[PDB]
This record gives sequence, C-alpha cells and structure tokens, in this order.
Amino acid sequence: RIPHKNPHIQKVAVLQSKPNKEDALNLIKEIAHKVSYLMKENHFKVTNLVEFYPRDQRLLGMNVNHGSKIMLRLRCSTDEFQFLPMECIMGTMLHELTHNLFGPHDKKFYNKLDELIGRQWVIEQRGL
Ligand SMILES: [Zn+2]
Repeated sequence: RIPHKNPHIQKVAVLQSKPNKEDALNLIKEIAHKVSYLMKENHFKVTNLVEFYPRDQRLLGMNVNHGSKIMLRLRCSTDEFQFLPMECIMGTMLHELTHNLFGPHDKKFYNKLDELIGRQWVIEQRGL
C-alpha cells in the first residue's frame, strides 16, 4: 500500500538512480504518514521532504528555509543498498522538524526536540 498522505507535507521525492528506489519511496512516505499527527499538533508545514545521500558521511538530514525543504538520508553511508533503521530516520526527521522553529543547537532546540521525540512515541503507540 501507499501510505496515507500527510496534509502538511506537499511533496516527497527519493533518489531515482539508487537501488530499490521503490522501497525508498515507500519508506519516506511512511515517515511522512507517521509524523502527520505531530505536525498537525505543532502547526508544522513542509513543502518538500526528499532523500539525499551526501559524500559527507556524518550528514543525516538538513532543513532548508525552515521547512521549505527537509532532506533525509535513508541509506547507510557505507552501503547504498542498505536502508537505515526506521527509528534512526524518524529521529532525524524530528531533529529537522525542530529546525522549522529553532536554528542553533541550543537549549530551545534540544528542549523542543526532546518534547517531539517523547510525543511521537505516544502518538505511534496509540496509532493516532
Ligand atoms: Zn540540527
């Protein structure tokens, strides 16, 4: 199945030249679906949610212009064929959503990210 669309993300895309891109697309759409309730609660909007795979291996995600574009690494940085665990990707997704509000990695940022991580778990547990 195609995951239910998230009203708060306008478009998702994945890297078309990578192996198992069909899998990758299902994965980023499942991420989008799973965070839909949290985004509604926090009035978060994202225009583009897309996959990237930077040479810089420490790079896992990025937020361009407070949600205009969020980029997520979906694949292991030492093996293109292997996808990162859903838990890891969701963690990065919540990190980048926090940057819709807060730029620097200061107390405001970490406090908010901690609230989002906590709340997202409860949302999933209850299937909201
Ligand atoms: Zn950050």
